[PDB]
Amino acid sequence: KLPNIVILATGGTIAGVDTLINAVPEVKKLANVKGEQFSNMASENMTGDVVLKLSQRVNELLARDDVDGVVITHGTDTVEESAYFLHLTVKSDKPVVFVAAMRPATAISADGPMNLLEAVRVAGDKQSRGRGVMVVINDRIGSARYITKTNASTLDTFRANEEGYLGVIIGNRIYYQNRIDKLHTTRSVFDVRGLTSLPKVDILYGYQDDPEYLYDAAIQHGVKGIVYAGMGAGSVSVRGIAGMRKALEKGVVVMRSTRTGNGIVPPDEELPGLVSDSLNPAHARILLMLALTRTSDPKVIQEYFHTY
Amino acid sequence: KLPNIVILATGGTIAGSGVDTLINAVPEVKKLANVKGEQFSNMASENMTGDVVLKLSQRVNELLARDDVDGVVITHGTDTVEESAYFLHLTVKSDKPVVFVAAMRPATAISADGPMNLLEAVRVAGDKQSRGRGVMVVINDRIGSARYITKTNASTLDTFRANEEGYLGVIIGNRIYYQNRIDKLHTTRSVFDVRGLTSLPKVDILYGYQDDPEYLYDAAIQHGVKGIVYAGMGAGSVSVRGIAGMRKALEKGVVVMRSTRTGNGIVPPDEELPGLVSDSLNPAHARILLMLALTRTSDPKVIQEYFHTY
Amino acid sequence: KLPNIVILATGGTIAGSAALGVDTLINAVPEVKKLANVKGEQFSNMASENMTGDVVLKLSQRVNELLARDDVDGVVITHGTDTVEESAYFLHLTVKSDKPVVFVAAMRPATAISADGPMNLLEAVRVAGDKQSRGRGVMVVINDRIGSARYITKTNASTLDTFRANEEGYLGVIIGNRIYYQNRIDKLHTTRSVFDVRGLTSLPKVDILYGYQDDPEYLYDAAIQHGVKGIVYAGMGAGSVSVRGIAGMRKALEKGVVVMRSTRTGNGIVPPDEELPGLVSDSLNPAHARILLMLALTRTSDPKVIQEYFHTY
Amino acid sequence: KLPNIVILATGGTIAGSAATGTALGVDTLINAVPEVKKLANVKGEQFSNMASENMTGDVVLKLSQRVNELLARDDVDGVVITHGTDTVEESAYFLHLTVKSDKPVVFVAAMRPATAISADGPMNLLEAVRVAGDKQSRGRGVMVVINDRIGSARYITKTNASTLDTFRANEEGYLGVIIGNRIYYQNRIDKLHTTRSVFDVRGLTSLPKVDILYGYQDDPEYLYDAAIQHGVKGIVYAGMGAGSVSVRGIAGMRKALEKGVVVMRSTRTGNGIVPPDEELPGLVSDSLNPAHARILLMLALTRTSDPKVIQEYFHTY
Ligand SMILES: N[C@@H](CC(=O)O)C(=O)O
Ligand SMILES: N[C@@H](CC(=O)O)C(=O)O
Ligand SMILES: N[C@@H](CC(=O)O)C(=O)O
Ligand SMILES: N[C@@H](CC(=O)O)C(=O)O
Repeated sequence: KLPNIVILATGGTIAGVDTLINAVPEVKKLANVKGEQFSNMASENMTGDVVLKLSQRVNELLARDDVDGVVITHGTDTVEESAYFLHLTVKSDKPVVFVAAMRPATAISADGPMNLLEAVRVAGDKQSRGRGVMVVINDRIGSARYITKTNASTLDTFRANEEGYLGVIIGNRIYYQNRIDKLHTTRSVFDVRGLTSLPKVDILYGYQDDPEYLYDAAIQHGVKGIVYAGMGAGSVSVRGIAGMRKALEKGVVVMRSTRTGNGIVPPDEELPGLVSDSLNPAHARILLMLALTRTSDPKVIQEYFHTY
Repeated sequence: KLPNIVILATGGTIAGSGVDTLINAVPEVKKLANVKGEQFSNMASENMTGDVVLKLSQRVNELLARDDVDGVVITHGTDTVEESAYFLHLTVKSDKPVVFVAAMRPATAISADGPMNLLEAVRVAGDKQSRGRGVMVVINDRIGSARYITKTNASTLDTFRANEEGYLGVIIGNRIYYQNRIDKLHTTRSVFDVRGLTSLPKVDILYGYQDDPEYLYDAAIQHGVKGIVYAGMGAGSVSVRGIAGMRKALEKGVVVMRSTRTGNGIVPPDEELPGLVSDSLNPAHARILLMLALTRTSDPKVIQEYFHTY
Repeated sequence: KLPNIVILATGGTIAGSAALGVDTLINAVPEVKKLANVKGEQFSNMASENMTGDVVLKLSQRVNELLARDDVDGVVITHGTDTVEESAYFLHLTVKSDKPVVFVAAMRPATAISADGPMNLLEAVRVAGDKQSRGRGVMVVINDRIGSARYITKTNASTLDTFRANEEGYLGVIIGNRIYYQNRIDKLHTTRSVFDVRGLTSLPKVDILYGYQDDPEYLYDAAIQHGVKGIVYAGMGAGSVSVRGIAGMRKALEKGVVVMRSTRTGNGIVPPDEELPGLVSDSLNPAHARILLMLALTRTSDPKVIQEYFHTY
Repeated sequence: KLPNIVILATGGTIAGSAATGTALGVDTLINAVPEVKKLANVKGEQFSNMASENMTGDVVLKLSQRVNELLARDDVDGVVITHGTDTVEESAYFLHLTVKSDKPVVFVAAMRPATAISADGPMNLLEAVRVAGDKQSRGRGVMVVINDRIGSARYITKTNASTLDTFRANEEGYLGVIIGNRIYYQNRIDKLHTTRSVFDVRGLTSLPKVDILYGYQDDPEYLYDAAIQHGVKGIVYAGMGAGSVSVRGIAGMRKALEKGVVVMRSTRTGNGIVPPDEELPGLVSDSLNPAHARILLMLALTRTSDPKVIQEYFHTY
């Protein structure tokens, strides 16, 4: 009866992998679980080269006939970045479910145990296939493309204000609500098998008195892309625009996102750079880095931003 | 009979295709108040700068000192209204209403929001019950505190929200409904005296994200910044590279303030990390309070206390 | 060639003044004529609080007929905000077409300063005429948002941004004259729905009873005595029932009335609980639950079949 | 000196015990969070032990009188009330109107039973005790503390059937939050409550009867008749939109008013303002939801049946 699920641990407040498994032995009634310790770091230290390797490992795991799904334990701070990277790069319809905890395993009313039990339920459910990469936490199933950590510190921090959840887990039952209307996983062009490094992309904030010199510094340190976390709908001050023009003059791809938290940065013929659609800055950086593995053609990169 | 309101125009999409053109388009405002328009500036708010917001604050302070001004409405772009409004929230030494207003659609647009926004803002500014509430941002039938309200969406009419703090009030059916008073210091109780000042200590904002680079901290230090606000991962969590950058800044006397990129909530104290914490201030609000904090002191404990009280 | 869109008007504040015919709404936003070849048809002209099942049934049947024509590519239905979620979910279950069906409404009357209706209607016509809008289920378009009829609800008495689906989000948004589609609903609707209402002229009676401290058994008695076929309970919490409500429900079940337990809370799942009477409404709110229950009772009174509809529609 | 906090237990899922991790007395709640001893000197008192869907006005009245008695004592600094989540908003708003003290009254609840994996009640209870015992918490009105949030009784509502984060005040936010063992107070409510409320229920043992009727397509007039015949003193209408009323509902309302029943138009929508409309029967609920509006109406009817006086209470409380 039971699905074969690998729990691949990377670190996080949620935390070895076998302690997490033995600490929530109820997972063993939902799936035949095998723990693998991939890494053990706080997610604020997760790096692209490690995420690239995580993607390659999960691709290897899901190519096996004896693996039905993977649960990846991770820190909450950057789970949206790791999850979106896998969303673009894992070429399987078998479920990939990131899980995390906002309270440490030792805290009163720690959320990790239930989050993990939910994540294993989701990863093992046959109805979970072909949905894109998911983040499960606090009874919710979020798409990697939409979900984001919206609050510094609360248990219900992961939300997608405009897109909602793919599903919810209540009373030990999964309720699937939406399928994302975007490309991912088995329909994505972002194959990264045997890449070993990724194009450098920095994120610069927009705000009153924002300085041009941060652009100059990024250019000088060899960035290939800049994601702008812009005022409003990717609006730019005279200083930012001077900086973006310098970047473009020097061969950098400029992507205008928003610092607001939500919503669409629309095309604008009268401003430099590309536009991020509804990708926030963290997600935009991940798609831009992957885009630059394939192309430097701004029309092609822009169309990825509208479709992924 | 009527309240005397000054409409001080700074620019923004609310005036997008003069202040008297905005007034003449909403002649209904004249039944709520005796309005006078003044054109302070005309710029998109992405170009608003501290030096200009200083002048704005000084002008509004001057106006509110006058018997013949009951309140001020400030028309502004949406993109950085939260920054301008929080600056005035900290520096305007009057209990008379100061109401920032804006529009997400240009004045020419089908179902443009500016006309009703402006009428609501004039109602709020003239209402006797509006006194002593701190600076306000009025848009889309909502009254937001300058300390909590933020532009949460790039493009929608209902973008201004304070998810955890709610609205001070709402305007429905031509009546104001006051819900909350902010439990923070502001306006007449503020220490932030900016009379005589013409510029402000330099503070930049650096983002937190996977692979964030140390060299941006170096660049900021080299350019003479007095403060760095960090728009951190999670609860102001810092990578190894960020910590290195922050330790370099602290050694050079830069005040480092850890906020969050998430959008909401509390960055709690953590003695094992560098720098101060931003309480519930988002990075744009944190920059504004940190610049004003540095007009009084560089002492980290004093600044941290401002951050827990303003 | 522009899409051919019928604008079917039913009333609402969108046509209110401080009433207006469909051609006036159209002519107040002449931009709609650049997006589509529009034909206005006045179906009704009432406030939506007065919209009734028998009329919604006729609306559905008319829209079904229209969308079977080769010269109609989609329909926009102007309606009051107050019960648009009920009309829209009814059509979502009963219109057997993939062509777009887009309800639109306005929170401010047409005469109001910064009236919302003009942009709402333009957006609605854009949505209805886009080929990418096909096969999505019935939609409610307002305030730059495209809500599924199955999830969207009026969440605020009085604001422009009242239509939200907190847990399910929007199907799409309309920004800068462009449609951004985000989600497809994972539920049955329209061309995959079993709820055929061709030929019908009336629907089984279903009332909604509220749950709250001191809630009285006598409202159950009254509904039962008046011949209701179903009772939707707008329950405390997750369809929780007081001793009085349980007494009332057991009376109803004795008389063959189908009891459906929803929630007054506004959102989320009422889970199965074999210890309590009645069926459970999944994530359907009470207004939506009533619409699905009325239609279910046209086909079955088997509680298991009804329960499965509530988990799949 | 630590504050003296009474934990007054009334039931709820916070005190629930299921078969497995996928009824309880107060001292069991207290003993599962021994950390509470460092925040306060706590004493447990068992007021009731029921599911909150069974809480009744007559018992809520007794609860308020007990809390009033407790807070009059010098040796009581604050009270925490453990309760079911389903009608906590009703009991809390009742006390918010009738507790004549500035000392903290903090309702607390839990969405998962005590036996559940990652049960929320232990931390909810600790946070409620911290809030009740903090000197900064006085004079804030009655509070509901759950999931790191401090909600005013006047605004807070259960918005979701089943999630941990269900308690929200979408338009009014939280009074405060509790993060890292520290309280952050954000707002003071701009409404009358507690020591400034006219609603004294010291002598009473019951309240005027008020029922709630829903608004929806095809809503039936006969439920108005039924209510009137069962002796209601008020009807709260959970109306369509902004308290909009069908022709059937208007006929029902008019019959109610003829019989001296006070009709209060609220909204089913979940949030926002039901504005005055002289063209419609009855009064309007301001931003009070139906459950809150019923509580205020019952208390209003202990003092007056003057619709003007009742309307003004609804704009001020
Ligand atoms: N800093 C932690 C926070 C968490 O997991 O809640 C991490 O991201 O590893
Ligand atoms: N970029 C404009 C946007 C607006 O006002 O909606 C501004 O901030 O001036
Ligand atoms: N009562 C009106 C309100 C609206 O349309 O906004 C209706 O539903 O017809
Ligand atoms: N039905 C329970 C639900 C809860 O406590 O969460 C009660 O309200 O007592």
